[PDB]
Amino acid sequence: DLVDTTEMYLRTIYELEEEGVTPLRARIAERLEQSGPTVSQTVARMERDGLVVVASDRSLQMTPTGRTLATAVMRKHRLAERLLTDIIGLDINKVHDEASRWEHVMSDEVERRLVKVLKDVSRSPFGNPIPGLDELGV
Amino acid sequence: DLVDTTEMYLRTIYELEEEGVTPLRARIAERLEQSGPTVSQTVARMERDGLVVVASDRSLQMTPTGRTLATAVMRKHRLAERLLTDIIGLDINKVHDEASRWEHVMSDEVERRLVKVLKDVSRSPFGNPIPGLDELGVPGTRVIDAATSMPRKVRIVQINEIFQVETDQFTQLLDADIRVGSEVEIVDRHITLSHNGKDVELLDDLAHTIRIEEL
Repeated sequence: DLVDTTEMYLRTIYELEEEGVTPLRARIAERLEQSGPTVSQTVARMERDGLVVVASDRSLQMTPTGRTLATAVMRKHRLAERLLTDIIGLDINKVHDEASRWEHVMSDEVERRLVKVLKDVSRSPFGNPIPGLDELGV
Repeated sequence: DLVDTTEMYLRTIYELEEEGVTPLRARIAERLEQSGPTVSQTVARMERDGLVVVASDRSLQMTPTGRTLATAVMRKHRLAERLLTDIIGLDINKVHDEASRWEHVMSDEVERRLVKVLKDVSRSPFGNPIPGLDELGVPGTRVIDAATSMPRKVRIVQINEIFQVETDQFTQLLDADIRVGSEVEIVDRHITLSHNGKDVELLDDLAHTIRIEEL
């Protein structure tokens, strides 16, 4: 799915960044169990969409819109993980894969509601903080 | 997405059925806001998939498999609706659309949990009863599948010793006090069962028949 794929690509990139890593197409490939030609196919579309630029050093620099989208997707991913552990009580071992799905179908409206209902949205159950809360308007 | 389109088509047929409407393609197309030609291509694709048959009247009859799936999708959809209003507090005017997306991503694991965390899952906030709860287990899973590579504790739903030809481990099980209703640690390694200090590494046939459900 075009958007879901792109949303996944940008979240992955965002993570690499978080990990102190350089977002390289090869990294995304092996991180997304992806085939190089495929990552190129996708990044290429993403580039035409103005979401990412492959720096002259062959690294991936997310354009401002790209980064805003990556952050939104990460925010939703983490608010999903919070709901899943805090409220639903889903197995901690199942929380991440479930959240990677929900990140594509959770609306901003649900996010704001969770910001209001969750006890703490500072960080995900996994230790990383929840980005973009300000941009959400919460 | 082929899967998501099918789930959506199946849930749509379920709603028309539930509304007392005939599941006709023109109806589904109107509902889904898709052209009749598209729904035709999708339903044909679903027939080859054995999910539906176009009856005499040109109505769509869901085969037992299509109905089982339609029911599951309608179940996640409504449980998502109860989660959205009962807990998240999402504007009632936005609960339907949100649920129609969430129905495709919610795992059964999340459903069994919601059933435990929600106050009442009889019907949706929209009046319709929540289907397939019995089939959600809210029998079990053949321990061969459920047996995770991680030593997890579960609950014996059924032993199925009547279908068993190899009675070798019948006492092995009794000795380890492993019976229906027993919480036992299962893990993939051959599959071993664990209870009352005694372990029971099962063989193929017993693995395919002992059915466990999450505690």
